[PDB]
Amino acid sequence: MSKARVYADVNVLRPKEYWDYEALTVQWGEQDDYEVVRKVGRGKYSEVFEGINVNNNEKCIIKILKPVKKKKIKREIKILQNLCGGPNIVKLLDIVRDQHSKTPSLIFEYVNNTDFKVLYPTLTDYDIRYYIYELLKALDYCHSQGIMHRDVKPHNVMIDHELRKLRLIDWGLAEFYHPGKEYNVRVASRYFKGPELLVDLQDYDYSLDMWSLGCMFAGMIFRKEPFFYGHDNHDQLVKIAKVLGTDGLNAYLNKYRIELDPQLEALVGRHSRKPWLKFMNADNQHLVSPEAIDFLDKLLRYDHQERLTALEAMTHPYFQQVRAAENS
Ligand SMILES: O=C1CCCCc2cnn3c(NC4CC4)nc(nc23)Nc2cccc(c2)N1
Repeated sequence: MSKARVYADVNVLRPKEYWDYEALTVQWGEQDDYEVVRKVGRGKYSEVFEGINVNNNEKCIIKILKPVKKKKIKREIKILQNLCGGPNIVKLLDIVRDQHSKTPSLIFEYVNNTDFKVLYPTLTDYDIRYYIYELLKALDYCHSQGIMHRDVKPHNVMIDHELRKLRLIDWGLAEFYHPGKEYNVRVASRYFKGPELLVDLQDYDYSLDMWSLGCMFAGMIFRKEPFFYGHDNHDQLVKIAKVLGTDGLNAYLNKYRIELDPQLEALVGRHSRKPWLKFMNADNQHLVSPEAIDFLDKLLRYDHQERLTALEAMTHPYFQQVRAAENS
């Protein structure tokens, strides 16, 4: 029986309307209010376009949804509404639908993002500390609001490097946290899935996002995108084991009385733990400070209960300069 070490009773103490997203009655706006300029992205659940609000002539992002169940769509919407206004949380501006097809679109604020594949390599030591701190503000906020993002990855972190503005986007996989509830482990993305998902531990919590965050952080400081380059879910777990070592994995599995599928156990095998410094090189040396390593190490732990919470992460000495600059 696992539960979150923080914010566990958030949804318990709030009115049922807050988390009972299926009781949501969607209020639709006018679909002609937003004109499509051009496609900018996509997902297996939608098509994303740069658009313009015909009212104020301001930019916006139009996320057109592919056939999706009523329940699933109400969840994303409710979550977006519950979080609207929080630190660095993407803003849902409108909700429209095509009358004939019933194709729904979610209208969001626009961010002049730069492909992380091109942006990250240019980020300075301080830039990394800065943006990660900004992302942390978003995570602690949603967690404090009883919500797990469940899909943290560079692709869901929009960044306008010029304005140094950051937004955590796409809450399509997010869920409300309820103590003891068993969730679907088919969430998050390849490379960023936490061990709990890879070993089928369903009663996970906000800590899942902290593993994803750690993967992101590791890729940034080590200049290796992605950090854990695995193919399928079994392989993804093996890639983690060859770094963190199988001892931690075994201890982890034992603590939660989890038994791996025979085939998987065979693939994982036996591996020793590889120090984080083994990943340092002339390409990333100017980023692998001991503080960076200490922070990373406290994020990438098999045991989700051992990981730093977002609140704790923000106070780590690694961010001391970012904070000092903010508290002034
Ligand atoms: O949930 C969403 C929509 C996010 C809207 C926020 C949002 C804000 N800017 N933005 C940008 N800016 C880039 C064009 C300059 N791209 C995407 N989303 C967004 N892309 C995108 C691509 C695939 C999926 C999603 C979003 N997912």
